[PDB]
Amino acid sequence: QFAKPEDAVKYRQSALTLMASHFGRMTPVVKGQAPYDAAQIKANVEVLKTLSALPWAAFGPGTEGGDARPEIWSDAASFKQKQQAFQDNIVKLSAAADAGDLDKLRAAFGDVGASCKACHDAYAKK
Amino acid sequence: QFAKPEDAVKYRQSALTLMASHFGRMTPVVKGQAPYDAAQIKANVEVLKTLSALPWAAFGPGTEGGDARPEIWSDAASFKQKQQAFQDNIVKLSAAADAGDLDKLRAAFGDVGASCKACHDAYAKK
Ligand code: HEC
Ligand code: HEC
Repeated sequence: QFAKPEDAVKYRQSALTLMASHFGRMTPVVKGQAPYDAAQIKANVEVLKTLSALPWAAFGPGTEGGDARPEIWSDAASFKQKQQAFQDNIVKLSAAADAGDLDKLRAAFGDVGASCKACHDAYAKK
Repeated sequence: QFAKPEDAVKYRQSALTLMASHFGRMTPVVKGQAPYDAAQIKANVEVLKTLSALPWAAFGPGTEGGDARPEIWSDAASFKQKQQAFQDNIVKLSAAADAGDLDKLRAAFGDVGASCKACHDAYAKK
């Protein structure tokens, strides 16, 4: 869907910005600093689910640019493992949200965050 | 979810960028320049549905900035009519996609596009 590599870069950066907001806005809730409304969180995690599937198709070959490290492309398999594993942590977060299980939500939220950082430390430029 | 108005601006711009890509990538399909795969289009319009609900909550009072015209805030009701009407055009597009009805998809796509432009001509800076 991208006319030039720059369009893929802009798309993925925008998608990642939106995940970050839908993930990070729950921090006060998981810390207990803001109240826990199970329905609110269920709905927000559904949005996050949708968004978390979107970036990867915008790292399609030849789309070097942005702050993407080149290693995304020279080992397609390891990067794919990374994103698929991240998405499966999102599945655990969805399960916790759908169950209205706060304890499970806290644990899943931490594991998701660790997954974000694991990818950045291998694949995003400093 | 925004610490400063700039964060709302960045969110909405990113959300709008993603809609634009999920909307515009269907142009070749509705023109017949690319093939019509009903399942592909159904799935893409579901993504567009999700995305098309997101920008509006990031124009929450005091978030002047970006290329948003000030009139978004001085008449909350007219802007709301605009976004809600846009979202209902998205509903028609979803119905057409879910039905696998190409003719309906073409018509709905044009009406969605007109709705985007109607909002821009009142509420986005040139
Ligand atoms: C690899 C499998 C990743 C996972 C999982 C997550 N992110 Fe990431 N992110 C990744 C790359 C390669 C990049 C650079 C993209 C580019 O081309 O520049 C990024 C970038 C971001 C950004 C900045 C986006 C921008 O505006 O430029 C943010 C805010 C971000 N990532 C957030 C984020 C969060 C919160 C994640 C887990 C919920 C997450 N990312 C996962 C690679 C990967
Ligand atoms: C009002 C109800 C709108 C409707 C419907 C659509 N858009 Fe729009 N758009 C609107 C505003 C007020 C702005 C400015 C936002 C800001 O603070 O700068 C925009 C902007 C965009 C952009 C640019 C985003 C960026 O990267 O800065 C794009 C690509 C865009 N809009 C696309 C777009 C499409 C394709 C729409 C219909 C499918 C659509 N918008 C509807 C207001 C409104």
